[PDB]
Amino acid sequence: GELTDIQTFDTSYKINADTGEVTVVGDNSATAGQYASADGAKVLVGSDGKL
Amino acid sequence: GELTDIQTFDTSYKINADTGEVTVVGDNSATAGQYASADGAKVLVGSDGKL
Repeated sequence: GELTDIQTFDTSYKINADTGEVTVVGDNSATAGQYASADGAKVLVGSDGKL
Repeated sequence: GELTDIQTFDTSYKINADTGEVTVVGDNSATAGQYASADGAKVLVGSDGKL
């Protein structure tokens, strides 16, 4: 019954197995950047949130 | 009028020109905490650029 080519996100369905977003951590500061299409947007951990 | 043979320690006159100070880069803090003997002195950059 498992859809091989169809996955479900935390919200709905999509054909992506994993988002796999990449976050780069600044060495000189505790700030962690966003290494993706957002391209450096600051990442923060929310209440009961992964990132 | 300077001497290369005999140097002076931060608080004393030591012949050993190099001390090999050991600092640890505090992960998630981005602060080079001291490691050698001060053990967490929280090194700051001096006015001449040295640690």
